[PDB]
Amino acid sequence: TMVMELIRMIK
Amino acid sequence: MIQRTPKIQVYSRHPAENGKSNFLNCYVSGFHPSDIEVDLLKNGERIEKVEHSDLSFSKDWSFYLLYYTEFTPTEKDEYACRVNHVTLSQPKIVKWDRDM
Amino acid sequence: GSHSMRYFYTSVSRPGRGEPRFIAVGYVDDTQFVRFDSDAASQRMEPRAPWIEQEGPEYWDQETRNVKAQSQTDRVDLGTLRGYYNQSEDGSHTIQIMYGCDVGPDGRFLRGYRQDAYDGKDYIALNEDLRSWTAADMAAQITKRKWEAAHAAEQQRAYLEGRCVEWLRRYLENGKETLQRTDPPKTHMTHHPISDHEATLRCWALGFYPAEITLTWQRDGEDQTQDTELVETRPAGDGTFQKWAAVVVPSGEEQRYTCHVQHEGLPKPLTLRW
Repeated sequence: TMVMELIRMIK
Repeated sequence: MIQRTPKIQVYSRHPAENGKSNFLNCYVSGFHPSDIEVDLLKNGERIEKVEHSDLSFSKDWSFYLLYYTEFTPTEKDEYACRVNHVTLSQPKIVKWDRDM
Repeated sequence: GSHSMRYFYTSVSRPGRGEPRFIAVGYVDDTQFVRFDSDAASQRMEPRAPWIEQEGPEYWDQETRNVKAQSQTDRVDLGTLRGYYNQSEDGSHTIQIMYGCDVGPDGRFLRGYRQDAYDGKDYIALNEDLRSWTAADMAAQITKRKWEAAHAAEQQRAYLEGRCVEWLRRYLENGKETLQRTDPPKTHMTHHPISDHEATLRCWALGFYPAEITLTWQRDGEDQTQDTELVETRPAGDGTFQKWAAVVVPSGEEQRYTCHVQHEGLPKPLTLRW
């Protein structure tokens, strides 16, 4: 799974 | 708001041999939204301890879900799958046929 | 041949009932190997195939924090998108996300996917160029500008071309005895007269892996797709699949009809007759 270290990805 | 009616298939894991161990499946697919209630009926009565797969979906975003129990078919026994979805006025019942 | 990895997230809001349900599943080809359920007890990423259980505690910790992360992102996204669409507070709504990769027989990267849905229809999707986005409507155009400014597509592509493919390749080796096997269909034919004049021919295929299969009927060698009831391919619940194709014929002529079975586990396509 994506290592979503971000949520440079909120909608 | 998009709502889709579930397709239903009632079937066994292997071709039914009377007196032998088998699995009874009810495959619900193509529905939306994800909320649904699926029951397996033995002679018109709900079966306790009926498992299901984890909620996943196809490329068209429609959900699919595999419900199942372990059974040994006999001649006197009738089986059905009762499917409850908001898209249906009343629960849809599909009898289990040995050749479908 | 070619293989795929796929993750499917589903977040369904339940206003009043509490916090949005979150479901996550992972697939290699037609095989599910992991799972996460917000309403389940453990609150961890769980194994769903034997070959993933050789992954140590660090893996399970990473996957659980990544999948809990995603769950919280969908949480605030659910609120946002409700606002985009001017929807009431008391309505249930669904965010669905899919990403994953394809590799060739050599394990080389073929394709990347990243697509999101709101209420069962397209919202936003990564393109074949792994660089631009496609918005379905006006609400998705707002998300598309945020993602452009945050350079999300670069992150998407970095994952799809890296972590995704190399872990796909890892799974195919570690689960070779399960993932790289082809089970050929066990075929057989049934018959059901509907009258003294007409009868049903049904061609079965069972116990096959992977799911991809093709059943066709032929009267006198010409294709038949004008009577062929094809059921959607279904799971047997043991890692294999089933499918049948039925045709209605005038009684006495059934020897004209042949069922044709094309599958990956078949050296050459089968032919059946009553």
